[PDB]
Amino acid sequence: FGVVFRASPRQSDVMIVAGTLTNKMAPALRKVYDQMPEPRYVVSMGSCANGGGYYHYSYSVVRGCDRIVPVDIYVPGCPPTAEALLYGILQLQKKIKREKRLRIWYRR
Amino acid sequence: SNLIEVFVDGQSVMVEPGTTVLQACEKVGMQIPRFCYHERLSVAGNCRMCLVEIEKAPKVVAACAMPVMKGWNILTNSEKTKKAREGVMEFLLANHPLDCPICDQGGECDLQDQSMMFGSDRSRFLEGKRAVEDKNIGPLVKTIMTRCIQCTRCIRFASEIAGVDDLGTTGRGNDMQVGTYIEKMFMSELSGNIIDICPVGALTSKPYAFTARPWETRKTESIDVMDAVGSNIVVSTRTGEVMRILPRMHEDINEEWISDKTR
Amino acid sequence: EDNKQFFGRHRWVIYTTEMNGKNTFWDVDGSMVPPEWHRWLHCMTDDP
Amino acid sequence: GVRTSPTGEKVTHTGQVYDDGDYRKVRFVGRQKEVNENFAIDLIAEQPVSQVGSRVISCDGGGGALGHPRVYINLDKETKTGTCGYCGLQFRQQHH
Amino acid sequence: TYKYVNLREPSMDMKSVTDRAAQTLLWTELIRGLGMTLSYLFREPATINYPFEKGPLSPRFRGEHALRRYPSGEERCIACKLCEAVCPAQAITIEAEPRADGSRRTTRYDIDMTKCIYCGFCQEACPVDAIVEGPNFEFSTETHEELLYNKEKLLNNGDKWEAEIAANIQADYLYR
Amino acid sequence: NLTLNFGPVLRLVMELSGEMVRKCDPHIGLLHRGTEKLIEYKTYLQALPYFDRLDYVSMMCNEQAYSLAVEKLLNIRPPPRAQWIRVLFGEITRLLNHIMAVTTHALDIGAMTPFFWMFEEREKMFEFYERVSGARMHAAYVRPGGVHQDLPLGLMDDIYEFSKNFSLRIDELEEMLTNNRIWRNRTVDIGIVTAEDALNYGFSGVMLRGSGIQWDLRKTQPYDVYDQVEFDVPIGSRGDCYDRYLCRVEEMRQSIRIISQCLNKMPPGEIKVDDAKVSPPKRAEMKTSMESLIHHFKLYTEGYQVPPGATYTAIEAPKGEFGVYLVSDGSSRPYRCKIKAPGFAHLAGLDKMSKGHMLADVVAIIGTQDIVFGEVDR
Amino acid sequence: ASATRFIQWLRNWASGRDLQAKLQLRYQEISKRTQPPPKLPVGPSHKLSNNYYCTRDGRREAMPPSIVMSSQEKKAVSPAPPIKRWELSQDEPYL
Amino acid sequence: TRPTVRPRNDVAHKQLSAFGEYVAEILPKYVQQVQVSCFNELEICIHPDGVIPVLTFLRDHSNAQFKSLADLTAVDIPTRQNRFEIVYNLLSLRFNSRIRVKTYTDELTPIESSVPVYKAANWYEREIWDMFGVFFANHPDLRRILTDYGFEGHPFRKDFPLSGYVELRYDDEVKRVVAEPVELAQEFRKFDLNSPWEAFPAYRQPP
Amino acid sequence: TRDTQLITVDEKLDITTITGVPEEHIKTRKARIFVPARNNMQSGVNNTKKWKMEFDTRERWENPLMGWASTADPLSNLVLTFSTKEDAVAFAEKNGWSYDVEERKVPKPKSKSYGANFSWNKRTRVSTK
Amino acid sequence: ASTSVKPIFSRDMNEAKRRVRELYRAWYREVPNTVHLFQLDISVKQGRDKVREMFKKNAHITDPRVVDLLVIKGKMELEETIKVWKQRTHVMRFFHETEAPRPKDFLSKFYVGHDP
Amino acid sequence: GLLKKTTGLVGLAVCETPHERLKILYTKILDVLGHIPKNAAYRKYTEQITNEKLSMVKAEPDVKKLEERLQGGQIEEVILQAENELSLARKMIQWKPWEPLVEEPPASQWKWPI
Ligand code: SF4
Ligand code: SF4
Ligand code: SF4
Ligand code: SF4
Ligand code: SF4
Ligand code: FES
Ligand SMILES: [K+]
Ligand SMILES: [Zn+2]
Repeated sequence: FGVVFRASPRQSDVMIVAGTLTNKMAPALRKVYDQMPEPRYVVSMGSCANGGGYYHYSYSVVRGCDRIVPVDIYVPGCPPTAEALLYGILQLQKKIKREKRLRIWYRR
Repeated sequence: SNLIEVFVDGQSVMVEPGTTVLQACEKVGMQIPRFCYHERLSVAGNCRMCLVEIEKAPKVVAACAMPVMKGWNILTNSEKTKKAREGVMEFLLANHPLDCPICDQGGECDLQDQSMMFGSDRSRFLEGKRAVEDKNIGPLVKTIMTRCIQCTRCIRFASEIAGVDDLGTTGRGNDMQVGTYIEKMFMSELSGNIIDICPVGALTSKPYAFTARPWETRKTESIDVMDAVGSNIVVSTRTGEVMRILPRMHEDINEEWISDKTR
Repeated sequence: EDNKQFFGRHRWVIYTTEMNGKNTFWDVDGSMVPPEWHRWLHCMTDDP
Repeated sequence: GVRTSPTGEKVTHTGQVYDDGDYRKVRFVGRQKEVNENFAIDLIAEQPVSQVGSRVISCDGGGGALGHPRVYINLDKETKTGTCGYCGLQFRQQHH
Repeated sequence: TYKYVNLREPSMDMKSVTDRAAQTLLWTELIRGLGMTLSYLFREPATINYPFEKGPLSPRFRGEHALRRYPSGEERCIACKLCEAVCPAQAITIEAEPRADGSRRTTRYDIDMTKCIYCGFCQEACPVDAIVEGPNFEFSTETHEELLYNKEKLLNNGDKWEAEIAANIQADYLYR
Repeated sequence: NLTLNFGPVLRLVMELSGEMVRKCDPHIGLLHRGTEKLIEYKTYLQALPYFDRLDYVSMMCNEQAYSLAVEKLLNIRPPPRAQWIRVLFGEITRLLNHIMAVTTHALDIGAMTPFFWMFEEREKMFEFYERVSGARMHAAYVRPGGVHQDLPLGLMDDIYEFSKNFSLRIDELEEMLTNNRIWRNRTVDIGIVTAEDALNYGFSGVMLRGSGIQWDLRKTQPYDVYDQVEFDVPIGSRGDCYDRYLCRVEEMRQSIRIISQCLNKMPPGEIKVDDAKVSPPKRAEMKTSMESLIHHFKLYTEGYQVPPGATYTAIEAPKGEFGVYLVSDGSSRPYRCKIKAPGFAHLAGLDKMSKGHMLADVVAIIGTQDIVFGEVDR
Repeated sequence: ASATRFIQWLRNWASGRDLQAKLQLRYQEISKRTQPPPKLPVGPSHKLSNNYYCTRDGRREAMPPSIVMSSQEKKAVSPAPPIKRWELSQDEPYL
Repeated sequence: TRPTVRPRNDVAHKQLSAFGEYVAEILPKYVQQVQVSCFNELEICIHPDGVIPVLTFLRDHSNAQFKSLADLTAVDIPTRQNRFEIVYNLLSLRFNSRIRVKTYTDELTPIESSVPVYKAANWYEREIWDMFGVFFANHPDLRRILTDYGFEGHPFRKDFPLSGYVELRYDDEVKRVVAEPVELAQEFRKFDLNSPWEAFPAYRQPP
Repeated sequence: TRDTQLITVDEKLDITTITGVPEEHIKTRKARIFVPARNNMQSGVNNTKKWKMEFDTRERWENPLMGWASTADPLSNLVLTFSTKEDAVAFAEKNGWSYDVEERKVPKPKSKSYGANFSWNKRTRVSTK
Repeated sequence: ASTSVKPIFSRDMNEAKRRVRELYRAWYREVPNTVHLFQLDISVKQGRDKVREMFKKNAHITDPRVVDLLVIKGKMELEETIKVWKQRTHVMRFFHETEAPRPKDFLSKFYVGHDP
Repeated sequence: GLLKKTTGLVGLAVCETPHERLKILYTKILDVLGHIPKNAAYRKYTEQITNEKLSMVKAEPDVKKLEERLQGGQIEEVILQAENELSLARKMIQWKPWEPLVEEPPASQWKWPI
C-alpha cells in the first residue's frame, strides 16, 4: 500500500502507538512526537493505548495515549487483528483524502 | 459447676444443660448449615439441613433441636454427615426454579452458598418441577413463591416477633403453600423484616427490585434517625447512590430488626 | 470464487460503485460487506 | 416507539431525554443521537397469548439450548396470564 | 534423552581440508544462500488482496460486542450483572429497574471498548445469550468517545449483525 | 569512557572504551504495569488473561503455568484429553516463540528475509489459536481444570497438514543461517556463559543447555503428559550464541516430533474437570439443572475458593523456566502472585555476558537471551 | 500450483529440494469450513448413582502443611535420590 | 482411581520431611520452623540473621547442592509485627528437588543481601526494595528497578492504593509531561465476593 | 544471643515520612477499625471474624460524558484485614492516620428449647408449624 | 529487648545527623549543574530553596533508622539527577507548576467542596 | 583409562588425575571438621558422607566406574563439589550454626491464613 515496514522517527509520517504506555515511558513518547516533521498523524492501536485497557487502574499506566499526544485513529482490540490494524491505516488514508488545506488557505 | 462436657470432633467443650448440638458446635467455631433455624425464632426442625452424626449412634440427629447429652462426640464433617447434607440439598433444589439470574437474592442467597459448600455439583432430577401462584401481601414485600423452600421462618416471625398471625401453611405434602390464603396485605411496622429472614428470593424488597446486586454494593454502617430508638443500620451504596437500608445487629438496641420506616 | 487459488484468495468481493448514496468507485471500505455475505467471505462457512 | 420531545430530540426506550436547557445537548450538534427504533417493550406486546391446557407450563424461550433457563409457570389465576420471567411470553389456561 | 548440536570434529584429511578451502575461497555456502532467495522469487506470494479478500476466521472469533433479542423482538438481557461481575477489565457498567410492564431490564448497558480486552468472558457468563462478541473487527473510530458504547449502540449492533451472529452461534453452541 | 544513554521499551546505559563495552546497565520498567498488584483484585478466573500478556509470544504456555499452580492448590486433576491438548498447544506455542526468537534475532543483525518466510507459518498457527478460542494471540484457552472448549471438528487434520510441511520451512531457515559465515561470525564465541555462572546467575532454558547443562523441566519434573511423549533435549558445547541458536532450531524440530505424537495419541473424553465447583457446567445443562445454574452463577460472580497455601509452580516455557509463586488465603481472590519471568534473570546477566565485546554484539546477546519485556517488567 | 513446469524446475534446482510436494500455500487439503455438528462426551461424574460428591471432592482433601520441626547413628539424607544420568538418543545422537 | 482428584505422592513427602529435619539439625541457630505441604513442597522458616549461613549451606553442602535461585520475592501481611515475608525459592539440579526458605523483616529492619551466595539475587532484591521498601544491606547497587524515577511509595504494599496517588498528562502551557493528583472518570468498583459460609473446615482457625 | 550489634530506640514508631503518602491523605483522613457486621440477608458468620480498616467516604460525582461515578479519593477502595484489634491499631498508629475503634459485637448466647413450643401454661406455645 | 533494634547505618541521632549534612552538601552543590543540564527555567536560588524546603519537612524525626532511610532515599534521588536518568519532567515535579493553588482556610475550602 | 577430551560443561576443565585430587580434598575436609565440636550435627553428617565418598575413591581405579558410584556426574563435578564442601565447612566454623536458636519469632509470625 506504500506503507514502509520500518521508518526512522525523522522520516515517518504517522506514529503507531502499539502497546501499553506507562508513566515511565510517556516522556519519551512525547519526545518522539515533538521531533516528527509535519504533517504527522498518530494511530492508537489496542485498548492499552486507547484508554488504558486491562491495566486502566494501574498506578504506573497512562490511561490512554491520547492524554499525551493527539490521536487521529483508534483501532480497537486486544490485540486488533493484523487485518483490523490494516483497516485503520486504510481509514487514515481516507481521512487524509478529505483534507482541504489549500482550499481553506484560498478562502482566508 | 452445672456445665457438662461434650466433644465436637474430639475437642472438649463445656456447655450448660439445654444447649443444642448446633450451639455446642458454635462455641468451637463451627457453624452447622441451616435453613429453618433462627436464634431469634422458635426451633422448627423441618428443613433437615442441620442433620449431624453423633459418634456411636446409627441415626443422624437434627442439630438445631437436639439437646446435647453428656459425652457426645459431634462429627460435623464425617461421611455420614456430609452424605446427609447432600441428600437434603438435592431435595431442596429438585423443585426450585432456575431463577438465579432474575432473582434478587442472587449473590446473597443461603440456598446458593450452602449448595456450593455442602451439596452435590450436579442434578439427577429428570422430572418436571412444581410451580406456585404468587401472593400479593402489600407494596413492600414482593412474593415469588415458586422459590419458597417452606422453611416457615416468615410464619414464626410474624407470630412471635410482629404479633400478627396472618401467615401460615395451607395444603399438605408437596402442594403445601405459605401465604395468607386470602387477598390480605401483611402490613406492619415490622413487616419488611420477613425479607431478611427469608433464606431465598421468595420474599424480596419491592422498592429495591432489580436495582443492584449484593457484590457491587458498598456497606456503610450508620444509625437510624426516623425514631429515637437509634437502630443500627447498614447503608448500601452503589456508584455514589443509596440503594437500600439493612439492619445491623445490636443486641442492646434493635437486635437484627428495623421498622418499615427505617427500611 | 475460484478454488484453484490458494486459501484466502479463493473468495473476493468487487465492491459496488455506490452504496447508501455514497460514491464508492474509488473509496471502497471493508465494512461495506453486509452480514449475510460477511460470514461467507471470511470463510466462517462454506455456504453462500 | 420513539416519540420526540418538544425540542426535536428522540426519547430512548429507557425514557432518557435531555431537558431543553441542558448543556449536554451540544454533543449532538453536527452529529446524531443514537436511538434504537425497535422498542422491546412494544414488540413483546404484539405476541399472542398462547392457550395451553394444563395448570403448569414450561418456557425455555425457544430453540432448546439456545434459549433461556427452562422455568415452569403456574396458570391457576384466571384474572391474569402467566408471564415468563426471561422472554416475556404470556400463557393462559384454556377455560379452566 | 539428549543430543549434541555442535559437537562435530572436522576431518583433517587432504580432501576434506581442500573442500573447506574451496568453500572459503569460492564462497560456495554463500551462493547456496542466494539459491534459496532466488527460489522464493519464483514462488507465488502469500499476500491476499485486502480489502477485496479477507483473512479466514472461525465461528468462535471474538470481535465487537453486541446485544441480542429473542425471535419476538424482546431483549434477551434480564439485568443479571454476571457479565459485569466477570469482566476482568471492569469494562461493563449496568443499571436496571422494573420496566413499565414489570420486566427485569437494564436502563444502562455500557461497554468501554477501550477498557475491554475482548476476552469473551461476558458471552460465557451470560445465561440467556444476550451479550455476545460478534464477528465484526472493522469498527475503528476517529475519536475516543465513539468507542464508549451504550445500550442504544449495542442494541443497534445486534440488529445489524443478527443475521451473522445467529449462524455463528448455531455452528458453535454444541461445543459450549 | 564514553557514555551512551541509548534510550527508546529498553534503555541501555553503556560506557564504551572505544569499540568495547565496559559496563552495561539495563534500565527496565518501561513496560511495568503492576500486573502482580492487579491480580490481587481479580478472581482466579479473571486473573488468567493477565498471563497471556506477560510473555506475549508464548501465550498458552503462560496460561498453562498458572493453571497448574491453581490446580495444585485446588488439589484437582484436569482430564487426560485436556492434558494432551495442553501439551499439543504447548508445543505449537514453542514454535511460535522460537520463530519469533530466531527470526527477530536474525532481523536485528541484518538478516531480514527469514523473518517473512517464517511469519507466514506463524500466521497459520495463529489460525489454530483463533479456531479453538476465537483469538489469534490471547486465547485464554488453557484454564485451571482443563481447557475451555473441545477442538472443533476438522482442526487436527489441518494441524497434521501444517506439521507435514514445517520441517522443510526450518530447513530453509538453516540454508540461510547455519553455515553462513557472516552469521557464524556474529554468534560464534559471542556471549560465552560458563555452566557454573549460568546456574549462579539464575539462568534457565537454552541459557543453561547451551553451556552443556543437561536440564529440561519437561524431562526432569514432568507435567501434564510430557512423560508419555518421546523427544530429545538439545545440548550445546561452547555456551556461545551460535550454540543457543542451534538449540532453538533443534527444539523446533523436536516440537514437530511431539506434535506428531499428540495427534496420534489424542484421547476422547471431557476437556475440563468434571467437578462443577471448579469448572463451569455445560451451557445446555446450565439451562435445565438447578445445581448447574447455581454453580454457573457462583463461578462467574464470586469464583471458586482455593484452599489456603502457597506453591511455586514452574514449567519449561520456550524462553526458560517460567513459574508463579501463588499464595492463597482461602478466598476467591489470590493474596499474592509473584511471576518468575525467565528473561528477568537472563537480562540481569547481560552485564556479564557483554563484558569484553563490541557494541554490535550487545544486539546479538539480547537476541540470544530471547527477551520479551512483558515478562521482565510484569 | 499454477507454476509452469519450467519454473517448477528452476525453483527446485535453486532451492535444492522438491518444493512442489510441500507447498507453503494451502489449496484443498485443508478441512471444510462447514463441519457436521459434534456430540461431545460427558465426564466420569455423569452418573445417577454411586456418585456422591464427598467421595470425589478434591478441594476438601487438601490439608494444612505438616509441621516436622517447630521451635515453639542417624544416616545423612538428601532431598531425593541423585538424578540419574541422561542417555544419548539413538534417534540422532549428533546433529 | 478418582479421575478428578490430584494423586498423592507419599514417597516425595517422606523424603522432604526427612531432609527438613536434616537441615533443622544442622542449623539450630536459625531454623525456626519446618513444614511440608500436601503437594510435596518443603518450607524452611528461619531467623533473618541466618540468611547467609542457611543459604550458603543449602548451596554448597554436598547433600543439598541447591545451586539455582529460582525466585526471590516478598509478601506484605500488615497484621504481623514484621509485615514482610522474604521468600527464597531454590532448585537443586543434582537431586532434582526444590526448597523454599522464608524469613521476615519490617519497614526499618534491614536484611543481609544474598548476592554473595547467588548472583541472581541482585535484581530480585532491587525489586523487593522498589515494590515493598525492604532495605538490603551491602547490596552492590540498590535503587528502583520497576517504578518511575522519583516515584514515591512502594506499590506492592497492602496499604498502597491500586491506582496510586499521581497520574501523568501532557500540559501545553509548560510543554512537558506533568504529574497531578489522580482523578478517575470511573472509580474502580470494589466487589465484596467472599461467601459468608465456611468453605474448608480443615483450615478452621481455633477461636 | 544475636551476634549482630543492636541499638536502642525508645521513640514512637512513625513511618509517615517514608511511605510516600501525600500529607493531604495522612492528616485529614479518618481510619475506621471495625469487625464487619453480618450481612443480614444471610445466616453465615464467616465474614465477621477478621478486623477491617477502611477510610472515610468522600465525594463521588457523575461523569458528564457517560454518567459514571468519578472520584478523587485514592483511598476509596482501600480495605485492610487484621487478626486482632491491636494489630489494626498498631498499624494505623505507625502510619499516622487518626482512627476510631469499635468493639466487636458477638451475638449473645441464646437459650433454645424445642419443647417450649408446646408449653402447658406459658406464653411460648406456638400456634402453628 | 523490645527496643533492641538492628540499625541500618547510624547507631544514634548524632551519627544520623552527620549523614544528613553530607547529603545536604551534595544536593546544595548539584543544583547549579541540574539547572544547566536540564535547561530548567527556574533559578539556582529557587532550586536550592526547594532543596532546603524538602529537608525541613522531615526535621521532626528522632528515630535514626527512619533518618537512615530518608538519607538512603535522598542519595538514590540525587543519583538519578547526577547521571541524567531523570528527565526535565522528573526534576520539575518538585515544583507543581500546573496545580492551581488550593485554599488552606476554612471558608475557602467550604465554598469549593466537602473535603476538610 | 583413556583421558576424556572434554567434560561437556563450559568452563569446567578436564582433570588428568581425578583420584589424587579427591583424596587431597576429602582429606582436608575431614581435617577441617576436626575443629568443629564433636556433637555438632554438621560434623557427624559431613564426615559420614565424606568418608563413604573417600572409600569409593580408594576402591575403584577406573574413572568411568568411579563416576557410576559417587553419582555426581562427571568426575570433574565431584571435585568441584568437594571444593565447595571444603569452603562451607571453613565458613561454618565462623558462623557456628550448631548453637541454640538466636531468637524466637513473634507469636503469629508463621500463622497462615491470618
Ligand atoms: S495486545 Fe491487548 S494487552 Fe497487549 S498491549 Fe495490546 S491492548 Fe494491551
Ligand atoms: S433463591 Fe437463591 S437459588 Fe433460588 S433462584 Fe434465587 S438466587 Fe437462585
Ligand atoms: S417464604 Fe421464605 S421465610 Fe417464608 S417459608 Fe418460604 S423460604 Fe421460609
Ligand atoms: S470481551 Fe471480556 S473484557 Fe471485553 S466486555 Fe466482554 S467480558 Fe469484558
Ligand atoms: S448481558 Fe447477559 S450476563 Fe450481562 S446482565 Fe444481561 S443477561 Fe446478565
Ligand atoms: S436447621 Fe435444623 S431442621 Fe432446619
Ligand atoms: K430474601
Ligand atoms: Zn421464556
